[PDB]
This record gives sequence, structure tokens and C-alpha cells, in this order.
Amino acid sequence: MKYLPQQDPQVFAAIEQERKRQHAKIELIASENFVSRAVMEAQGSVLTNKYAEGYPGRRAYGGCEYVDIVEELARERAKQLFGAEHANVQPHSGAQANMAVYFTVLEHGDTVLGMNLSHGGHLTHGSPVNFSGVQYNFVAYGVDPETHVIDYDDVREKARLHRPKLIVAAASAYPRIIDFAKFREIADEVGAYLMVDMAHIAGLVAAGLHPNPVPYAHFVTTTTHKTLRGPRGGMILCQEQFAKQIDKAIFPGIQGGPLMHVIAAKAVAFGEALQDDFKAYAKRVVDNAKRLASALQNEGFTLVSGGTDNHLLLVDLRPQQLTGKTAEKVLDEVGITVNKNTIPYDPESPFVTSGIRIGTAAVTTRGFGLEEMDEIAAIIGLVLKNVGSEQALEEARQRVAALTD
Amino acid sequence: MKYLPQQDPQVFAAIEQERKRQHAKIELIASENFVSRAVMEAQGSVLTNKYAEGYPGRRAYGGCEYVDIVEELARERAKQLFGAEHANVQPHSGAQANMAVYFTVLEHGDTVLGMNLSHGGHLTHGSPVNFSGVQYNFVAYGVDPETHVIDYDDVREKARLHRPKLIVAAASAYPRIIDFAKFREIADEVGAYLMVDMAHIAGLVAAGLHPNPVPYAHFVTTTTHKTLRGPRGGMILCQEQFAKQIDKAIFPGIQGGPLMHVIAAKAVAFGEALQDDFKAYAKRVVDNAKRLASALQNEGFTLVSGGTDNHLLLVDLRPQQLTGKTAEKVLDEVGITVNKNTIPYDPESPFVTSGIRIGTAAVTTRGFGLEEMDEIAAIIGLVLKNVGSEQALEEARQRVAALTD
Repeated sequence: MKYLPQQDPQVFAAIEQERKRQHAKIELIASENFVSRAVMEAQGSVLTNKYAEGYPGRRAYGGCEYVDIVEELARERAKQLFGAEHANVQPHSGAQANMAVYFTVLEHGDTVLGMNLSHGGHLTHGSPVNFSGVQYNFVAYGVDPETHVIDYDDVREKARLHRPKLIVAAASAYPRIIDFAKFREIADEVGAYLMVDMAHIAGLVAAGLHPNPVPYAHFVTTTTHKTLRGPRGGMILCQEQFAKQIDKAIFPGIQGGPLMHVIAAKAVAFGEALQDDFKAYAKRVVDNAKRLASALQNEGFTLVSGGTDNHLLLVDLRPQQLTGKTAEKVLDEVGITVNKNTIPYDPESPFVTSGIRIGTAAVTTRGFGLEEMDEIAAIIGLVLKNVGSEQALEEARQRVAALTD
Repeated sequence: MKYLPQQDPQVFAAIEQERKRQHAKIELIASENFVSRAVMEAQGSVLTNKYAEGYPGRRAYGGCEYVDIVEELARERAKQLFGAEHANVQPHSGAQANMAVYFTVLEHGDTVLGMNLSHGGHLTHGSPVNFSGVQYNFVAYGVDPETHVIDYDDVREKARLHRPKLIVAAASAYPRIIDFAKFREIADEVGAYLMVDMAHIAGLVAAGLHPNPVPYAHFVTTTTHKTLRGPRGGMILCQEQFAKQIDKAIFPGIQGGPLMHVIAAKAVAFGEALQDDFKAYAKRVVDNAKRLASALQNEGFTLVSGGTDNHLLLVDLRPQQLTGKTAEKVLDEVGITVNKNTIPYDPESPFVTSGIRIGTAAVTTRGFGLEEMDEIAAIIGLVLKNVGSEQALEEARQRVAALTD
């Protein structure tokens, strides 16, 4: 940076703190990642100066010839990456991507079926304090109490009873592979649309390590950040038959001018995802998650679902008589970043929880491998089994510093 | 740029085209501006990697100590700039800022009073193809057919008849000062909330060249781009009594994680707006708009409202028997960027129009003064009075190139 340090010392100091924090800490929040310098450069470009309401070739304003190329690059790369018939790369976030699909196919007060929020569902999948739960009548399906795997008979029974106009599949904290074929089968039975929110698993889908929802879903929503490792923003994929309605839902429906500099960064991230090395990265993410899960079990930890098929895992802390809140706090003291997370059928409130969520996408990006996963799990074991020992926590602190150099 | 040219030649080429386009053209779209290199650097920072759902000190995730400083800087600078009791700097756009206020005080189907969209009102102020017109019952007030100034007796009659829960003031294409005291007086009479969308005039408000809506409005929404000359995004200002409800409306209400890198850039832009030189810039914007208006009248053009009090003007093209669409297209041929715009009581559709909208914020940023305003108006006169002459258009083309160096 050249001009920010001189223009704004205060803002620069805080950014520089954050930059060093990102390097110093072990980042295990399952939604986090680190973008390439190219993606950031695209976001720091002059494309922020351009109003481009509408779509390529069909803009509200003139002068869009070049931002049109950028958007088409993003859309075409997205389509190549996921095999979708249509992409909309304008959503400001995952929340707005979801909002636009709901705006497309639902009327106010319509019944929608989503994943239980305390079982892995997202805030935008029916929370009563979110627009989704306020605007629509959300009903929930759950996971099995023993396996913590989605109960597809419960998805089917809830769909046949409540008759939703839309079924939402996918999750913020579900460590196993989702069966989109079964979701579509249930959707076809009750005449519902199927929406898959692949935000968390999107990068694994692109690399062929998770089944692709695109062939089975009417709509697929995602973030461009998370496993996809792009800029912060949203995206909608759908078939050609909904393309017009989906585009209209984004603009003039729920948004105005798009962030062309972020869309530029989306294109960059998609270009990166199309390369062979991203496929190798993504396998290491899943391999690392598996290793970390296995190593945590070796430390004596119980995991939700008994392991993981993807990038994330959930530790059920009940056997150690710890809340997720306590675990989160003590790990923060040693330089390991997790978030407390509700486990299925949690006796605790979402503000306390009986679990922590852990993901490997971020540490894999910085080059952590299987040996690092063993060490992280060993440090977590040391911390959580000795919460009242400052010597144990100092040792953990030093072992975290050893991993981050 | 260092890494983007190597990583992504295609995206780099398009950005580099856009960068050169921005310099080569005369940008008169009233919503456009050019941000500082510091603002862009803040947007191109590592803060895109941080999830920060919630608010400073009250976050959903740990590790937010430094992004908290950034957000508080933005909020405090915003509060200092506009004298507001509370700021929310998380809205992804102007559309989302508006959406959150509607989500705060209105139920589905509630009556809302806004400015006629063909008289200057914004898409999010009740368009039937926008969430606002679909979710709420929007009624409109108009401007006087002779003066094109807001008819405050019509605002009052529409409010007393329809009994809106909310009154929206402010505009996308209104060249005169808005009387917020009269809006609040009408709001108080019918027991309605008052929301002011100051997106276009926000930079003029900060520099004391437009009356501040903050003391009169329950809620003030704005973009951080446009006259404020910041990054692309939204903001909400309100009194302390709505602070909690407004924050809840943004998250967990309508958004998820905020764009901390954009919020960093918001802080930078606010820091710039607090400086003396921005006040001098903003006066030149209004002075230039006045001069341009006057010079256009000297060329024989009729202006909506007979001139301007702010950054923008509207040319009523009817006396030249031209549509706004035709004018927009021919000016594009010579390197002058305008947008067609509906004029009050326009006989043409919004896709054709009888006017063009012109603003000076962008050309003033690049250092255009009063002499440049005279020349721009002379070139516009040359173009629009000789639409069928390729020699006139080539001369215009060369005179545009002379202005942009």
C-alpha cells in the first residue's frame, strides 16, 4: 500500500493489525479462507466507479462495454465450473442470492421446507429473526438423533404434510455429503421447487469432491467466498427456463447497481478454480479435514456424525462437560480460531452450545498438511482437557506459534 | 497492479480498458464519481478474508478486534460528518439500506408515500417491479407541472388521504433543494415516520451546501458512493431510539456478514469528507452545476425546474423535438456520457424519455472548472442541434478529446 498509509494512518494501522493477525492465528472457522493477491487487486480496482445496473449488453447506462466483458467472463467461467445453464454473478452476498430466489418463486406467507437451524441450517433458511422466517412460512426437517445424517424420510414426511412451494437443501454446519437426488425426488413428489444453498461446499463441488447439485436443483445459490476461495459475494446458478425471472429478481427486484470490482474478483476466483492446482488444493482440504477429524477422535473427542465427508467437522463437547462457548473462549487465548456451534438436539441454547465447528479450507490455503492436522488436534486436546492450567495454555500458545512460524 | 496481469490476462485487459475509458470520456452521469487511490487500496485489502457478522464488540465470531476498530472509525466519522446519533455502515448498497429501514418499521402491505418515480423518485421508492412496490402499498406525491418543484400541498393531501405509516423523501433526479422540515411537519400531522434517502446529495450535505435531513428524519439512508465520493455501498443514519431495531434489521434481518474491506473504504471516504478540501470540492460541484445549467440555457436548452440547487440538472429536450434516448445515443458517439431520464409529466415512456440527466460531481473531481462547464455545454449544443451532421459530431469528438487531454 502506498497512499492509504499517508491518507489515513488510523485505518491503515487497523488493517495492518488485521493482516498480521491473519498470519499469526490458526484459522479454523469453517467459512473462512484467504484470497489470492490477484483477487484483491481486482477488488481494489477502478471498477468501483462504474454504475452498471442491468446486465451485459442490456444495461441501464452507457459506457459499460468493458465491465460487460468482466461480467460475462465471470458468468461463463462460473458456467464452465459448475455446468450450469445460467449464472447471475451480481448478488452482493449469500443472503441476497437466497433472497432473490425466494423473491422469484414465492409469495409472502408461502410454505418453505428447510434444514433445522440447530441441525446445520443457515440463518437465511427460516430463522424467525431473519427476513426468511418473517416473510415466508418455514418448516424444518431434521437429522437422525444417532447418526446426525439428514433423515430423508423426515424430509419427505415434512414435505407431504406441509406441502411447501420450495424445498431448501444445504447447510452451514453439516459435515456429510448431501443427497440432492433424494431432495429432488421428494420435491417432484410434492410438486415443490428445489433450491440448494451450496455456499460452504461450493469449492469442493467445483473440484468434483462433492456431488454437484446443479443437475438436480431448479436453483443453486452460493457465496463466492468460503471453499470457492473468492471475494466476499453471492451467486445464483439455474437452468435457462428461470434465467429471465432470476435476473429480474436481482435487478430491478432486490438490488440496484452491482459491485463491478467484486464481480471482477469473482471472475479471477473462478479462473483460479478452473485450474488443476485448485483441484489439488481442494482434495487437500478434504484430506486434511478427514485427518483432523481422525486425530481429534484419537484425542478422545466425539464428532457429530462420527467424522466428515467435506471441509468441516463438529466436535460434540458434552463428554468433556464443556460448552461450545467455553471451548471457543479458551482456544482464543492460545491463538486458535473456532466458533461455538449448536449440535443436533443440543440441550444448550445457540448462544451457549454444546459444540465447536472446525473447517480446514483456510489452513490448507496457507499450506498446512496432514502433519499439521495431527498437531492442531493435539493442541486442541491439550487445551480442552486442561482448561484450568495456565502452563498447559502457554505450551499450546507456543505450539501454535511454531505452526504459524 | 502486479499479480492480476500475470494471473488473469483477460480480466486485466478489460479492467485496463475501463481505466482508460474513465479518463477518455466526459462523465456526466449524476450518480458517478472517482474515488481516491486510498479508498481503492482499502477495498483491495485482506479484510475481505474476515467474517464479522454482528457489530463491534458484539460479534458472532472471534478475532474481530481490528475489523471492529475499522467499523467504529467508519461509524464515528459518519456521525461527526452528519451529526447523527447512530450510524450503521454495513448495508451492501443503497437498495439494502432502504430495504432494512422498510423491514424495521413496516409490515407487508403497509401504505408508504414516496416521490413519483417519473418525477425524480428512485426505483426503491415504490416501483411495482421492485421489492418496495411488491412488498408495500406505495402511493406517490408529485412536483408542480410549471415549476417542477415538489408540491408540498400534494405531499400533505396524499398523506392525509392514504395515511401512510412511512413517508419517503429524496430523489434520483430532482435538481432542487428538498424541504425536510415540511416533510416532517406533514409526517407529524398524519403520525407517519419520515425516511430521507439522501444518496445523491449526501456529499453536499456533509459540506453544508444542502440542508441536513438528520434533525428532521427518523431515518436517513444513503449510498457511500455518488456525491459523498466513497466506495460502492450503503449507510443508515438514525436517532438512538431506533439504533437497536435498525442494527437488527441489517443483521440478522436482511444481510449476513458485512464487507469489512468496503467498510474500511467507507471510513477512508468519511475521513476525506471531514477535511476542508472536500468542502471546497463540493462547492465547486454545485458552482459547476449552476454554470453548466446557465451555459446550457444560453445554448437554448430548457431545464427542468429552470436550473439547479445541487449537483444535477435535467434537460427537457421537447423544444428540440428529441427524445432522451436519441440524445443519450448521439452524445455517446462523441465521448460524453449521460443517461436518458424521464422528466415530470413526460409524454414518453421511461425507456424513451423526453430528457437527459446531467451531474457535475465526476468532472469536478478530475478538476474541471467554470471554463470547462461552458465548453461542455457548447459541445452539447453543437451535438444536439446537429444530430445528422457527421462533421459536427467529429468536431465535438475532438473538443471532448481536448478537454480530457
